[PDB]
Amino acid sequence: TCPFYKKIPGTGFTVDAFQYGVVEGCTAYFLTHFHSDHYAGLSKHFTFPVYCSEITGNLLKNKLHVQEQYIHPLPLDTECIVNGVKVVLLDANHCPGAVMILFYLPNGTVILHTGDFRADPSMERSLLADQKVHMLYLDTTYCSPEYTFPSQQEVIRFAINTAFEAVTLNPHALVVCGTYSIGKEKVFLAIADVLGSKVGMSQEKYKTLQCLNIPEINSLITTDMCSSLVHLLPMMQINFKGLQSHLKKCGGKYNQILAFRPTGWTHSNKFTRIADVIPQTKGNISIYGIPYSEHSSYLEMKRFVQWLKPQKIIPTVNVGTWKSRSTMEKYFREWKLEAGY
Ligand SMILES: CCc1ccc(C(=O)NCc2cnn(C)c2)s1
Ligand code: NI
Repeated sequence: TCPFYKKIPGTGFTVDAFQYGVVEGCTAYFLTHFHSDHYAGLSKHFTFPVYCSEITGNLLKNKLHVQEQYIHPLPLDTECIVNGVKVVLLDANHCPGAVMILFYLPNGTVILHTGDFRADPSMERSLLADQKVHMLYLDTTYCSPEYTFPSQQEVIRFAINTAFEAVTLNPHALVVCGTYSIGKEKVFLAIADVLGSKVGMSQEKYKTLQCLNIPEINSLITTDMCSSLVHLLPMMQINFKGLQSHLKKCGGKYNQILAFRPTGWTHSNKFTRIADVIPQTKGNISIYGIPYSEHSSYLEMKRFVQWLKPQKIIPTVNVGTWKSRSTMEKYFREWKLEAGY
């Protein structure tokens, strides 16, 4: 059963609704981005039209093996007609190929679905500035004031400086970065750049990165592990056991590992500043957890919503508990009363 918050009223459209079988009345299935909770249910045997970005479409074709005839890529920032309804895709500032969708209903209603997003003031000068939005389907992942984290720029600065210092002190140190999905590519690309190395990785991850339209990508990544001093591994292997085991496989080339685990928010953020972050260490292995977020902080979310002034908000995350729903509704009312809409 498809839940109400994945349906677009007055249309034959659903958003990120691939795990409910054939949805009654659905003429087009939109996919905001290539993350498993959102594409859950898509496969090579899917036979309905899928609307998405060019990058998302590359991944559907190459990773999930969806047939080309059912993939409908749309350009960003461009008015398009889909089954008689005007739509626009906007960059979501999430992972590569992630979009927000503007729907212009035949009756005059305007709906924005953010997908997953990290709100930014640059969105206030997109095609959103042009008109009123009546309903907002909002990524509420971190909709509570305790959720603070630094900018992506500050986090990258910390990681670059940390890696460069360690490897300059010890040329036989290896840097390892964890991953379990697309997104957060800047972490490992920025580190490899400062160290004058390509990033080494599995054939499967290399394949995924080749779908993302990153400029000069052939210059930045490789499957030849031996030529590389920045390696990518599955997030599950970023622990003392997993990393000891990996060091053994490198054949006495290295005698130290420095590893990074990009997480979302962690309770550590309430106490410590990014400058003061320290690793967990065991012998010749150190592990840094760094708060690189691709979702809005509470303050970023509040600013976007108070700017947009929607008439109704429909949360799409943390909808499963009454306590969550009650908390989110209280903040929406606070924001409205403070700003005056
Ligand atoms: C509470 C959230 C809303 C959903 C749609 C709204 C709206 O007013 N749309 C324009 C419009 C005017 N007349 N008709 C029929 C639609 S308000
Ligand atoms: Ni996501």
